[PDB]
Amino acid sequence: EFARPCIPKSFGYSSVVCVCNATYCDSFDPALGTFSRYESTRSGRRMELSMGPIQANHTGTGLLLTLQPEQKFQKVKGFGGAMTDAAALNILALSPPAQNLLLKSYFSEEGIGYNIIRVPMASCDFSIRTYTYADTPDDFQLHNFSLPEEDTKLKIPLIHRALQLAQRPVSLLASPWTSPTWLKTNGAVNGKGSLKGQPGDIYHQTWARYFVKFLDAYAEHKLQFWAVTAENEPSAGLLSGYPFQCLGFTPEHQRDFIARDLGPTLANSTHHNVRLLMLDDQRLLLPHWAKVVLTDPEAAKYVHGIAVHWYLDFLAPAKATLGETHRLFPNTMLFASEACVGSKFWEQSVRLGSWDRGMQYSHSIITNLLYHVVGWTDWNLALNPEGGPNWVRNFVDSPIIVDITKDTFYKQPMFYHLGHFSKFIPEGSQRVGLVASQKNDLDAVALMHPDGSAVVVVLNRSSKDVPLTIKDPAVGFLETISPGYSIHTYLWHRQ
Ligand SMILES: *[C@@H]1O[C@H](CO)[C@@H](O[C@@H]2O[C@H](CO)[C@@H](O[C@@H]3O[C@H](CO)[C@@H](O)[C@H](O)[C@@H]3O)[C@H](O)[C@H]2NC(C)=O)[C@H](O[C@@H]2O[C@@H](C)[C@@H](O)[C@@H](O)[C@@H]2O)[C@H]1NC(C)=O
Ligand SMILES: CCCCN1C[C@H](O)[C@@H](O)[C@H](O)[C@H]1CO
Repeated sequence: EFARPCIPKSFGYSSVVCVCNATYCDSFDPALGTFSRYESTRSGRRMELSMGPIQANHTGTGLLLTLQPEQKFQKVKGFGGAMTDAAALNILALSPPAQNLLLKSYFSEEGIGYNIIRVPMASCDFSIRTYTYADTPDDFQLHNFSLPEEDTKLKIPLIHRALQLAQRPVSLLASPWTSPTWLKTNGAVNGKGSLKGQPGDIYHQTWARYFVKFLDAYAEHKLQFWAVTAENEPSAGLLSGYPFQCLGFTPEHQRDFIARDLGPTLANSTHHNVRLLMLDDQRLLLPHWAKVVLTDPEAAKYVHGIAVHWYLDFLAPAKATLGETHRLFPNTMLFASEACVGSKFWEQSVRLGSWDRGMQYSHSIITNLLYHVVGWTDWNLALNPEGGPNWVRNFVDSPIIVDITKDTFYKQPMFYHLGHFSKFIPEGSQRVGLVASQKNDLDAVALMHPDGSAVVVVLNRSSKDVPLTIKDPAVGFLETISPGYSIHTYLWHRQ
């Protein structure tokens, strides 16, 4: 519609947030052989558009990044975030006009064109109430399964509004944290405990049927799922005292649950097209978890992909984990399903305007893309200034922070860093080769849109400006510069 600049505000951190309210939010409005550049900087530029010429020749010894359009890697599924109870409550705390600008920021082409929404199956830490959908004890046939108001009045109507705003088809992803407690060895939503008994038994068939019941219930409200994960962070339920909703699975337990219960139960339902993602956990668990599950032909036939979380990335070099998994199982897509900053005990939950947190998002996304990952999903879409609500006070940060007392929301550097990918990398884009002429400190990734046009994202996490050239053998050269602490997305038609 109308380009509207960022209203910047400092809270004493490395960069600014962009301030939006009931009546204002920043928003957005290429001939060959010109390119488009979108730039965001620590100094305060927010996805600003500029253009350049593509030259026929280049001479120099500076950094050159050469597109290898014939070297084809993964297709992109997409980008988005999570509609938790906390996110829904924060969004709905705004006046309806401000709610609409927040939703448009994320889901509109006038915003950043999210096409993924992760939906918890009942309560997680980012809930104010602890509940499942089948809390009546020993209800093995699930006669009393139902969605409560957290879904029917809060999450579902918000998801519908997001879908209405989006011009791209939106894919929903569901993940459970805990089963009903009466299905669990420890009889509690949290702590160390798994499903009682063994895969193939009444407890496991009931838990498998719960997934179908969830999907049935959402489909009654006219929402269809792209995928479900087999459990959020199954490793969590293996840990003594784990503080909030979880459900423990070893990789063998998960393998046999998928083979015997979950896979066949979904396959025999009207939801047989919904994809099943395994793991949904820290990538250090790869490739071991992939080997355990995927080398059993009975489990493998049901698994579409492997979902990863980013929290222990420091213990898990991408080559040894993502790269090795891809090498062994290249037909089982890798998908980043949850990330947030501010979650470590020593970290401040919310740092309004943190450029570092921004760069953390984009560095992870680029690294993921360079190691075959097909999409990347943020955690809570919005939180309050404390990084909540959260029933166990496990507060964290969010690209959007809602200030209820001011009917205001703040878009953080994380929002724009994610936007440098989500806005410009449609579903069906394919990552292609990009080689550097010399060692450098930049993170860079090249992809091709479904129509054959090019997209390159370049992140400079250093304080030093790096002039550089991008070579496309089809079109020519783009002479540019990557300022210290910047992120650029470059777009051009190749035909
Ligand atoms: C919602 O957010 C928008 C953008 O921040 C607010 O509109 C803007 O309000 C500013 C007032 O703080 C306007 O600026 C002033 O300009 C004069 C010169 O013409 C200066 O002398 C002065 O120092 C200010 O800088 C600003 O122009 C305005 N609009 C835009 C599009 O930038 C909005 O504030 C509300 O609306 C405006 C138009 C005024 O009526 C304000 O009094 C009013 O608070 C924010 N909404 C709310 C309710 O906070
Ligand atoms: C190892 C750190 C995991 C971080 N958590 C993952 C879990 O899925 C979410 O429910 C949490 O909110 C998140 C942050 O503590």
